[PDB]
Amino acid sequence: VLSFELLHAPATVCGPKKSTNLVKNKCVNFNFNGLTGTGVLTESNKKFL
Amino acid sequence: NNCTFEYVSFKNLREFVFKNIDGYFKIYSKHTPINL
Amino acid sequence: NAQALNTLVKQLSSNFGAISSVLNDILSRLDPPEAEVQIDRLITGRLQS
Repeated sequence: VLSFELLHAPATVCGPKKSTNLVKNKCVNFNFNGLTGTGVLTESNKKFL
Repeated sequence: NNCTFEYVSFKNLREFVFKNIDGYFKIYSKHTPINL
Repeated sequence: NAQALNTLVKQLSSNFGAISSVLNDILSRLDPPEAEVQIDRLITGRLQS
């Protein structure tokens, strides 16, 4: 028997299910983690931390 | 012990900020080599 | 002209009493009925800007 509980502490076990694949260079609609929008997707040089 | 939360992960200067921002507790940090 | 445009563009970041400054958030969080009051605040704010 597995028990599930939810408290005020941040949950360390997390992660959504599989989603549709990626496309690049085309004009597209997109949704990243709920960030809905429209544009062109490419690689970037951006030095994100 | 009435436990409620648990977690597990002189030329050196280490710097930190501890912020109990009412809504949950934040940590920020840095490490740098420095003069004495 | 740069001070005018970099004010006109930056006013897109303002809430005007809506739930968010970004219209896609409203449309992706709310069904059209409850959204229309929020969108009308952004329309009035961006239009007056």
